[PDB]
Amino acid sequence: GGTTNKVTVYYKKGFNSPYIHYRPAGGSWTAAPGVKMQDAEISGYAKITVDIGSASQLEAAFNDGNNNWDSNNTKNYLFSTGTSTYTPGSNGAAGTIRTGAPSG
Repeated sequence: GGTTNKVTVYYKKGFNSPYIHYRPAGGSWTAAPGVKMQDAEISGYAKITVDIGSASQLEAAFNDGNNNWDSNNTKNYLFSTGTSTYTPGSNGAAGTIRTGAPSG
């Protein structure tokens, strides 16, 4: 079903110009690379919105665009509509997403 929802994910930059690739509940894989993280509204942050007028979960991946992919522990993660935050992490955090509107 689903009408027309959207998934907002905030990514913490970063590198230089990394690209993100996501798709609807295992449906179609947008033109790789998906889309270039859209800067947020904070300062130095990134944000992207994906519609899912039928999908309740969408997967997104992170790649520098140079054979530098950063899936997770298999392929990717499942994200739902609302507010989410994508963080690659450096410490003992291998690809993690935190729900809730981020603030700095």
